[PDB]
Amino acid sequence: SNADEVTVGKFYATFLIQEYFRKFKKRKEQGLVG
Amino acid sequence: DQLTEEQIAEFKEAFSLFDKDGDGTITTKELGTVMRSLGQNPTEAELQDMINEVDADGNGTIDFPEFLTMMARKMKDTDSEEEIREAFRVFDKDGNGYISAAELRHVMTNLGEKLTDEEVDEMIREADIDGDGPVNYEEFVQMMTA
Ligand SMILES: [Ca+2]
Ligand SMILES: [Ca+2]
Ligand SMILES: [Ca+2]
Ligand SMILES: [Ca+2]
Ligand SMILES: [Ca+2]
Repeated sequence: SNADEVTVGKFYATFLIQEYFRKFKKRKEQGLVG
Repeated sequence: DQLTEEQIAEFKEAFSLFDKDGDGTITTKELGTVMRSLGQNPTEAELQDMINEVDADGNGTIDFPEFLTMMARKMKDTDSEEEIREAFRVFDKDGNGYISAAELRHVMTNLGEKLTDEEVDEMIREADIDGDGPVNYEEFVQMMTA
């Protein structure tokens, strides 16, 4: 298989996606006191 | 170079997505389950190849030190185009070259992000530079770039 050549890209992609959501949620919530 | 506790926490959270049973190692079985939930259909050979690429001690699974070594090394690369392309493909599961609100919602729910419906609309809108509705690849690249 040649899947080894895109393996790092696929694991890093899910980090990029989780970060995309995290940064959005952080911007939304910042400063709120419940 | 620096690897802060926050950066490690982000990489641990990425690890935890694939570590479905929470036992501290990623198996081929877990890898394939997650990849199918993300809209892909890799073969057994492709999954084992991916495990083997990261499994530095060769015991057949990926532990977090192995995962962290791989992710920290990729972080040092100044070019992220391949990773952004792969991230686009996760969202664009029907392969038509744009991300719809439904596709973003699907990834959101699979990652347990707990966005409100209005928040889903907002993420799509804020990425939709040309205003035609969905997020195309160029728009996705511009948003994901550092
Ligand atoms: Ca291979
Ligand atoms: Ca596991
Ligand atoms: Ca190992
Ligand atoms: Ca699509
Ligand atoms: Ca658009």
